[PDB]
Amino acid sequence: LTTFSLYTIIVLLVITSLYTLTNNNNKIIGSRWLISQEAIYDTIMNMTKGQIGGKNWGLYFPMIFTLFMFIFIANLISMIPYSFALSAHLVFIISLSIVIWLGNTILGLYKHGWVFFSLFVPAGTPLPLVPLLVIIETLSYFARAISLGLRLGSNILAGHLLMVILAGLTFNFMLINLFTLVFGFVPLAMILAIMMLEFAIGIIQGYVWAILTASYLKDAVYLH
Amino acid sequence: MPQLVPFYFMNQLTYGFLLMITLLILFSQFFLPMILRLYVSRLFISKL
Amino acid sequence: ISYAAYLNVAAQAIRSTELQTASVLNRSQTDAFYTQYKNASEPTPITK
Amino acid sequence: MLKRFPTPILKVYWPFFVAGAAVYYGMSKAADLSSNT
Amino acid sequence: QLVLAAKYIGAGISTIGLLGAGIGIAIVFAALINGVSRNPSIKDTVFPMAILGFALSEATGLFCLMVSFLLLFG
Amino acid sequence: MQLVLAAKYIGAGISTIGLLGAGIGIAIVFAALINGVSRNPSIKDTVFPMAILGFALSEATGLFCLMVSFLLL
Amino acid sequence: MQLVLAAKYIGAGISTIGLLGAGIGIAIVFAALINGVSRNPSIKDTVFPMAILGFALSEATGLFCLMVSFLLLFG
Amino acid sequence: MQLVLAAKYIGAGISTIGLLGAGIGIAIVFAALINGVSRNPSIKDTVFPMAILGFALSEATGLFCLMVSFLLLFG
Amino acid sequence: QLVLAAKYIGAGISTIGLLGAGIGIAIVFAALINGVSRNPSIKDTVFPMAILGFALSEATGLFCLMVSFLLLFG
Amino acid sequence: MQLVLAAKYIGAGISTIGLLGAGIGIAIVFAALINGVSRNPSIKDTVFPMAILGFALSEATGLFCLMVSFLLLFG
Amino acid sequence: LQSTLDNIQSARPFDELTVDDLTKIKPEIDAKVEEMVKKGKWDVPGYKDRFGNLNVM
Amino acid sequence: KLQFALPHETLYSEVTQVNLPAKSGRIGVLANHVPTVEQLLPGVVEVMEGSNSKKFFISGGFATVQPDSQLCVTAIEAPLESFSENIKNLLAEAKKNVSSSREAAEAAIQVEVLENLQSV
Amino acid sequence: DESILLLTFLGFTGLVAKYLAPAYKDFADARMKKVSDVLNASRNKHVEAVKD
Repeated sequence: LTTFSLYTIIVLLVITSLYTLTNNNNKIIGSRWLISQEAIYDTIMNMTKGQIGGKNWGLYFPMIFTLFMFIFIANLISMIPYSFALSAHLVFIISLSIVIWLGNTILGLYKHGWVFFSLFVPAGTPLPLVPLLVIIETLSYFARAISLGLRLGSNILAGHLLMVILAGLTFNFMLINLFTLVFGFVPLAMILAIMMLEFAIGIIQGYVWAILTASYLKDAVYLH
Repeated sequence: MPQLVPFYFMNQLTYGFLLMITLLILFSQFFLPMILRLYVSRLFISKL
Repeated sequence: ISYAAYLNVAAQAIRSTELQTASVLNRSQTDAFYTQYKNASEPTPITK
Repeated sequence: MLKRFPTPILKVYWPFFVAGAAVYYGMSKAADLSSNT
Repeated sequence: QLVLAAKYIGAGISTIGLLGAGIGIAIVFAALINGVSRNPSIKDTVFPMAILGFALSEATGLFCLMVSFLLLFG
Repeated sequence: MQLVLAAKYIGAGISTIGLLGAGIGIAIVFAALINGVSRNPSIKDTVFPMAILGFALSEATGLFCLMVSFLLL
Repeated sequence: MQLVLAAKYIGAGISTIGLLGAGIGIAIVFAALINGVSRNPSIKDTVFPMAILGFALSEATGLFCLMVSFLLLFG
Repeated sequence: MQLVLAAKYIGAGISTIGLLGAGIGIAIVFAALINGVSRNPSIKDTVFPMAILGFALSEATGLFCLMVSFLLLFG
Repeated sequence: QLVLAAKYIGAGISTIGLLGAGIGIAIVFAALINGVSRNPSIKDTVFPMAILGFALSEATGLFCLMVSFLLLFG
Repeated sequence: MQLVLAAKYIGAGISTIGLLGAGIGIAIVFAALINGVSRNPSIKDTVFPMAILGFALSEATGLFCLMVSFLLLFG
Repeated sequence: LQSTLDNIQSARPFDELTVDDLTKIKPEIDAKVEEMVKKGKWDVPGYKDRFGNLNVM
Repeated sequence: KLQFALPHETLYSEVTQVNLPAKSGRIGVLANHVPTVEQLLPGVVEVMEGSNSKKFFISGGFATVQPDSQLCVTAIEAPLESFSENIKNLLAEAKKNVSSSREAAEAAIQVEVLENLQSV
Repeated sequence: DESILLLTFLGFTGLVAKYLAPAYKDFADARMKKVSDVLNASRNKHVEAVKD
């Protein structure tokens, strides 16, 4: 088993603990900790009902929920100082994006036939640009394929690598003459702030993924 | 490419898709209905 | 507060320096009690 | 609670799963191609 | 070998074109939020118009991206 | 050889910069559309033809840049 | 060679310039959100999702520029 | 060698340009905060956390750019 | 030496990063002045927020400057 | 040696570009003052301390840039 | 009615009592849960009208 | 041609420049001005007909340049000289009123009036 | 290098225990209370109905 595999097991066990014994006694009012994952439940309920509302909304709610929760946990766990970055293996995140994009294309073809490509005929316009708006709509349609993945990957990777570069630099900042030990707090404070910011952009990315691939799924489920 | 050109791409991707299927099933069959149980139990008390 | 109520209160205040006419002061002092009328019926004659 | 409740995720999420299998195979061939680079 | 050096340089320069489209995308979406707050109820009609404008603005950036790839990959 | 072909690649890269202007441009027309339409409501049916014209013209400047890029490629 | 490795490093630097347009873009969407919310008050329930959509796409064009930088530099 | 070492320094510099866009970005968010609070007198309880969110996203592009600057300078 | 030339040229290029902060700060102060001239009495809350915004805008510029010094001195 | 002196004078030119941002900035602060005064002249005295503060702060970023310029040119 | 009044008085759950026990006293719970899962709706109407929703929209 | 009027009496209902305080800041009307509607805020108003200037203190109302270049100013009551210390004492009392509390709005309006008075 | 990250994470946990953990206590408490109060209210309500 690889380093990546070992940390995927660790992520799975973290997620298991968040419901298995986060709810003590299966209390009616429920333990205070489960109130957090209740609020998460409600804001993704109202988001994917907000997006892909309709008869099939709750039929895609487990999928949109594990797309929140995977990215939400994996951009907190990966932010631990000595923990192996699964997400810094871009190939899992980019593959998941392509899979969902292809799984939108297949769903679209299945659900809406060969008139699936009428999704890429947007609306009435004067006739010399009716075909044009199909070409540079389809160009944008498989720009949707990679965009969703490349957002999350770039942000998370750049955060960890930035932090490590500054951390190594402040190490060598504190290995020069003793006057640097005095008032060497300003670069340390920058690293503290960067670590604080990285939790934020990880939760922001975890929500933004699951809404954006609700927007693509909105297009696929309901043509226009 | 600090680990972005291994040959272990398929190793990574295999364990990756295994984790997704596990979490999908796990949420859907176990834990999501345990939240929906809280909602419904609360609503049953509300109705009662 | 109502926009015209806002202007009204301001006008009443604005007659305060002072040199002012009785008619101004009379114009700035109300003399009524609005009788709210329910459906026949009538909630209390609150001083307008 | 932690009772296994049936969810119809085996036919709703069929186009997603078809895409997963295709990428799985394609990455096998891609991994073999990248290991010669 | 000048050609190979240039291939990498040329790719970099191509990247510059994209910035304008990024600004453009924001300009359409700014109008969307502004408009919706201005009318209230315009939103259902306006949202398709907006998506069209987004796609078109985006497409200019896509052209720039393609030229980057054309140099880079060859 | 090496230098001239190299120079073509350089020139092509530079040409993308011209496109950026069109990118901002298309958006400005569309932004106006959303603002205008939210302001009037009812103008939209008359205005939408005008908007298409504006889109096309903005794009056209970009097309000139684009074809120069293609020539150099 | 020296020339080729240099050309990669220089080319990467040029690519990084692209991010600026998206950076300003993202702020414009959030500004519109704050502006809209202060004008309406109550619209926010609808408008916040709309803003999140606008954020994502504006961000993505910059990130495309970033990815070219990464590709040249790391590769 | 000398050319490669030079290319590190130059590459960092080019990357430093991109930061300017994020600087403007933050300012736009705060401008909207001021403007909004000035419009409503009272939007602020909602709008202040909303503004901090806007700040964080606009800032982030600059920081990615800054990373590339450090990668080029330091290696 | 080419390395010596490179640090001087590079120092120049890095200085350009400051430009954005210079525009930025003025927009914050402009908005402060516009806001306060509209309200009058908003200023008690708003002036602290304006100084916060100023500091953050300037902070980005200091990163530019720190890179500039890393080139120039280093 | 000639390379060093060349780089110094070229480099001096490059830094000077940064000043443009402040040049727009000063105008923006003064424009705000003029508009504020015209929209209400009674606020003017409350605004006046903030106005001088804003002018200085806008100019200052340009002066940071200018110190780098002089470090290259004279130093 | 006396007996029921006494039963609510002598055992009033309003904090705890297992929700599994609420399922045990009412399989109506599982009937509704199963029907909701079968329906593919995870909105519970009535829940929202007397328990708020945490939302960021 | 200015039409300045109060229900109490007409004032000007020829006049060259009129300077008005509006929710759109301050508006000055000079000859042809594009036809507007403006909420008049509690105000100090200056009317100049030729170079002769008459100064009015105005309790807010509505202002409307009509498309026939007729500046309808309507307000509840007014001269500046007529309005022009004891009121400052009253306004102090009004600050006291804010402590307990329509009364809240009233006391707030009294503060607005204090500003309007301070302008004098 | 990485010991700098552990110091920052420790600092982060210090800020959390100062700010977030009581804030989240108050948030959690508020919700917990609201739910509990609804439950006991319905129980009270239902005792009334028997008497009615």
